[PDB]
Amino acid sequence: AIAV
Amino acid sequence: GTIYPRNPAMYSEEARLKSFQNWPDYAHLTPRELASAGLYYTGIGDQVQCFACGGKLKNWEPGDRAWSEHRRHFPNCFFVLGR
Ligand SMILES: [Zn+2]
Repeated sequence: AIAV
Repeated sequence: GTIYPRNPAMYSEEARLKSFQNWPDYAHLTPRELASAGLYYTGIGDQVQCFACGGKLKNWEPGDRAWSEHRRHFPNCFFVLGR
């Protein structure tokens, strides 16, 4: 996942 | 206290679980796993947020686990460190  | 959750209402795991009512059908991780890791649904895409640190995660990939992504991105979160 990626951090926003 | 000396720490404070970004979202006190989402303090409750049951409240986090309810937030996944409209979790999208393509999003492969379960509400159960996500809520257990402190995460609730923001209502946008597959984007979730931690009630404790306030970190936000999106674009989940096959093989991702909720806790390991939470700890990798937000290692200083009190929920991560209290586990
Ligand atoms: Zn967190």
